[PDB]
Amino acid sequence: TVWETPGVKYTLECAKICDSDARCNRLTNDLPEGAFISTCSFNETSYRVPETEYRICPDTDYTGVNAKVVEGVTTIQACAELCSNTQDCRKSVFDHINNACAIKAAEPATSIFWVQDKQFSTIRLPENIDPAVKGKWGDLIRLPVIPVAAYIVPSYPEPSRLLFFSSWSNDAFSGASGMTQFGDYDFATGAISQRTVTNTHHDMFCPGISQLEDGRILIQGGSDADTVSIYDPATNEFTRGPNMTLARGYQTSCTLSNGKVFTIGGAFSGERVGKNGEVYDPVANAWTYLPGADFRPMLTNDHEGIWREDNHAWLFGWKNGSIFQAGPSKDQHWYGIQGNGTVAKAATRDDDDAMCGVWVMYDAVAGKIFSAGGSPDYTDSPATQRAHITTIGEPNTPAEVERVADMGFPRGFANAVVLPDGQVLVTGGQRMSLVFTNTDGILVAELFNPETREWKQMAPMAVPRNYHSVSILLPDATVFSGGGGMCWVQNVGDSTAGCDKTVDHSDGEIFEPPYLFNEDGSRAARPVISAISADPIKAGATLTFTVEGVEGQGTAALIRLGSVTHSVNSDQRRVPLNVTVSGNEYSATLPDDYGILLPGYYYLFVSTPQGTPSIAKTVHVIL
Ligand SMILES: [Cu+2]
Repeated sequence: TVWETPGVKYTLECAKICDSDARCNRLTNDLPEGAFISTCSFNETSYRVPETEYRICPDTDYTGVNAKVVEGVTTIQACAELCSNTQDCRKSVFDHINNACAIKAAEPATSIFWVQDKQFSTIRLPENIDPAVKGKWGDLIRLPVIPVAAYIVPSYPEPSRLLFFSSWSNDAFSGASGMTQFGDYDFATGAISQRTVTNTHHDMFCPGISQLEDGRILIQGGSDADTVSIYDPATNEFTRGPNMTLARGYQTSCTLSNGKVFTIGGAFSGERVGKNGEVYDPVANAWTYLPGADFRPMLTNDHEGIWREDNHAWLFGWKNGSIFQAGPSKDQHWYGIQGNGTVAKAATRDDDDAMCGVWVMYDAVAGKIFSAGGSPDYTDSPATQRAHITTIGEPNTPAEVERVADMGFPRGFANAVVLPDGQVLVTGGQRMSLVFTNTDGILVAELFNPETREWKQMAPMAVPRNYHSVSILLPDATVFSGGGGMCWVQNVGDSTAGCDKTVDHSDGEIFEPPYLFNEDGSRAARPVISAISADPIKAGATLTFTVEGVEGQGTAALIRLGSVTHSVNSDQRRVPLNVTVSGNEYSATLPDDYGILLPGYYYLFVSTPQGTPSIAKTVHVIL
C-alpha cells in the first residue's frame, strides 16, 4: 500500500516523520527524484509579501547559475522576502536541510531547470505568456524510450502515430548489437507502447533515414554499420534491406526525384575513414557504390579528425536526380548518381563549418533552404548565431547564399521544422556543443520568418534538448520536441548505474505556435478538409478537396512527412500551393517537377488568411 501526502507518496507513523525530514528517501511519487518537470507535480500554494504575490511548489529545485545564495533563512516566507527585496528576482529556491535561499539568475541569459528534489522548494512570480505572440507548450509526455530518432507513420485520413527508437537499451548504446528499442505513440489517443525490433539483426542507432515513394522508411547503417531495415506502415513490420556497399554511421540519406535514395559520408561506424556516395534503388532492391560521389569536398575540418568530418550532410533531392549538399561544410556542392557518381562546388555558405546546424527546405517551389546554428567542431565547440537563406535554381550551376539576422542564441544540436506558413521553428541546442550535457541548453524556441527575414522569441520549453534530442511536425501543425542524452557502455547488456541519468530525457513536449490562437489567447478556428480522395496523385496533376469553416479564401501547402535524428531531417520539405476555390471546393495544380514535389506521403494544410492551419489530410505523391 501507498500513503499519499495531503500529493507525495511513500510505500503510516514513520511515513509522517519521513515526510517531515527533507533528507529521507528510505518515497514512491509518480516521477522520481531528479525528474525534470513542466508543472508542479504536487499541490502549489500562493503567498504575498506586504507589497504586490508568489506561487510556491514544494519538493522541487530550480537548477542553474544563481544571482545570490544567502545562508541565514529558516522559512519559505523569509526566502519569499529576499526574492521580493532583490531586483529582477523571478525565481528563488528554499533549501530545507541547510536554511539557505537561492535567487536564480535572469532568463533567458541563464538556463533554469525545474527538477524534483525533496531537499528544496521553488518560489516564482507568475509569468504572463501571451500565446498569440509566443505560442504555448504542454506538459512533459513521458515515454519508455529516449526518442533519439523519430518519424511520423504515413496513414489515412491523416497520421496518428510517432515511432521513435534509441539503441539496444532504452537509455544506452554500445556497438553492433542486432537489436533496437522502439516506442509507439498514438498522439490522437495518447496511447504509448514499446516493442523490441531484433528480426532484422539491426541496432539502428546513428543511421541514415529516408521515406521511400511507397512511404516505407529506409533505416540505414549505425551501430550495425552495414545493415538496412525497411519499415512498412502497411504491415507495421520491419524487413531486411540489402547491405549498403560501404558500412556507415552518422551519415545522411536523401530520397531523389526518381525515388532512389542517395547517401554519402558516415565515418562514425564501420571503417574510421571518409565514405564516398552510394544509392539505393527500391525497384531493383540494390545499392550501387558511387566512387565519383567524392567525400573529400564535403569534408568539415574537425579537431577529432575524419571520424566526424563526413557526418550529418545537409542533403536534398532536387531536379532530375540531383543532390544539393548545403553543409555543414563551409562550402556547398552538387552530387549526382550518373556514371560512377559526380561532385562540384555550388557556393560558399560561411567562413566556418556548422556541424549539426539546423537546415530545412521551407519552399521547394522557389528552391529555398534555411540554415542556422551549428558549431565548427562536433563537440567541445562554441555554436554560432549565423543563419542563411540558400537559393538553388538548376542543378550543377552556382547557388546563392544570403546571410540573414543572427539567431538570438548560439545553438549546437538544435532541431528545426518548417510550418504551414513556411516559417521555420528552431528548438533546443546549447551555447557550446558538448555531447551528453544539459549545459546552457536554450529553452526559448525561436520562429524565423523568411518573408520578414526576422527572428521572434517563442515561449520556453521545460527540458534541455541538446545531443540525441529531436524535433518533428505533427498533423495538427504543432511541434514535438523530445529526447536528449543516452550513455555509451563498453558491451551490450552492461549495467547503466555509472551513467549520469540527469542528461537523459526519455520524454517530449509539444508546442502550439502563435497561429493556433486569436489575439485574446483563445484557440483560433481551424479550417476543415471535409473531403479528400485517398487516391495517390502524380506530379502536374490537380488536387481537389472540400474546405468548410473559413472566413475568406484559404491558402494551402503540402509538407512532406518527417524523419529525424542528430539535427538531421532529410525527409521534411514545404511545397506551397496555388489554390482556386469555387464555393466549398478547393483545387490545386501540383508542380510539374518531382525534384520539388519529392515522391512520398505529405500533409495537406489549408490555413485561414490570418494564417491558422487545418488539421492535415495525408497526401501520397507517386512517380
Ligand atoms: Cu550520437
